[PDB]
Amino acid sequence: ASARKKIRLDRKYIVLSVPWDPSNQVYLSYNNVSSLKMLVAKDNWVLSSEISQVRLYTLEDDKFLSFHMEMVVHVDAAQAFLLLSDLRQRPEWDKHYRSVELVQQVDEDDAIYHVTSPALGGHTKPQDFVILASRRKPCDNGDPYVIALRSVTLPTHRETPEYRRGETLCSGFCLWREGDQLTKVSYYNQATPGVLNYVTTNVAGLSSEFYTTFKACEQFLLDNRNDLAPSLQ
Amino acid sequence: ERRYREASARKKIRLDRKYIVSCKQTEVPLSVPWDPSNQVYLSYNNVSSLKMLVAKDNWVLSSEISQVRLYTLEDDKFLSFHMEMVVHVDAAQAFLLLSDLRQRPEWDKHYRSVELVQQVDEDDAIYHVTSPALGGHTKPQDFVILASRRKPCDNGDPYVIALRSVTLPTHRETPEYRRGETLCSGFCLWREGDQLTKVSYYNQATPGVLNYVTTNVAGLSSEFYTTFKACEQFLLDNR
Ligand SMILES: [Cl-]
Repeated sequence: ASARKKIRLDRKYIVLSVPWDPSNQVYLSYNNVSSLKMLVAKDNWVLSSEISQVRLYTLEDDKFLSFHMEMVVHVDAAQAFLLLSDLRQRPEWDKHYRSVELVQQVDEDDAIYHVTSPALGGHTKPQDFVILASRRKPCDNGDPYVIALRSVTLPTHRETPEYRRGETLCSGFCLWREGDQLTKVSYYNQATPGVLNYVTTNVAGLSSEFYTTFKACEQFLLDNRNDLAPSLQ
Repeated sequence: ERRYREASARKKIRLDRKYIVSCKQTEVPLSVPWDPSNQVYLSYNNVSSLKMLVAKDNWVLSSEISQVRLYTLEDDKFLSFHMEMVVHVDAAQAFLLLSDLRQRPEWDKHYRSVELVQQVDEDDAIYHVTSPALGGHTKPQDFVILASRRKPCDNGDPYVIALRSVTLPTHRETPEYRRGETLCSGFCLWREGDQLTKVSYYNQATPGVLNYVTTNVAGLSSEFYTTFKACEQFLLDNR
């Protein structure tokens, strides 16, 4: 199944950014967040695998092989929200984040980041991304905390030969409070063309780097479970 | 139209911040226990509450498209809204069609399914409704709703179809669905002539769907209008 499933997915899915403008920062931010929420609610998510109560789902759209991972972590959702919404700290737990640079603090809950990523799948250059991150605290009615990521273009931050400029359409974290010191943590990625080989390898079960990274995510949250620094920034 | 989109986006942020602390069951009777000994008053109160909501003086007209109107009331504990249009159907027939909650899934995508739980009397019934997951959720919602319908007492008065959440020992919350509550919703229908009816839908407080309400009210989405349009086409198809 594995090798064959991988090759089928590759054959199916082989071969996204929006211009940023200060005059539409509020709308772009809404759309960033709203897109992630809508992705969560799509009706055709299918469980691909489970390993140690951690679940990997896919959505095989006509355009995209979307995936998401879910786990339950013994950390407070508000704390998980501050820890995960600071993308500067993501290189610490996520190997796929080689570096992170804050381009533009847009407001309290929105920022543009320059992200670089190690090359994977034969490339002799790393990838880079210019990403709008938009975070929202929910109403206390059971809605999730949301940290939404989508690629944006800026006249000053176009691609240079140092990196393959990639794009991500709709990615990020949702966190649902499940109890005192219990959070359901999910990471979603709708479409990131430049890493499809890597996705299909993971989704088919030839690799478990997604599981490994999500384990390091949990450990990062637990290790920083009770840090005050996030809430005082 | 960038400017107008930016305004909408700002309005949603304002509203969301304003109601970020949801109204609780201790503060307002989002649901009430179903008590068959009190069935008469429970239905009376359901109708009277919707009549009072209608008569509130602080409704503000927030938008209009094709002479369909969306009003809002930014109350202190919750954000109430109501939609209003006039349809080329007899009020008496609209009354039968809109009181039949089991038919509501045919025109309202928010009603995924409806089960009649108890017919209390000719004009009052309790239903179990399921609703599709909105953005940010993976489980559908369910509700247990008392629907009480009344004809107009005098001329000028509306037909009233009042909905309010109730609880029952046979339909307690289950892990399969996120249980929602509605405080006071439903339809008022006024005769505007021969086969003209003013059709209004009201929703005082459904705290579980706040984000969806703010998106629509802010004008970033038009799903309220799309559903109300389908409502119209349902009524026209069923004359
Ligand atoms: Cl959910």
